Amino acid sequence: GRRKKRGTRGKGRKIHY
RNA sequence: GGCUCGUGUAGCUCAUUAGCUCCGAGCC
Repeated sequence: GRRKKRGTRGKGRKIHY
């Protein structure tokens, strides 16, 4: 919720803050 | 193009930290 909230960049590219 | 990769104080679900989109190194 209220946070970076992203995970992947749209193709399993992930986000890892 | 296209994929992987990756916080980019880049968006949506804003409670939920992952799942989709953006695009740079790489080949060219």
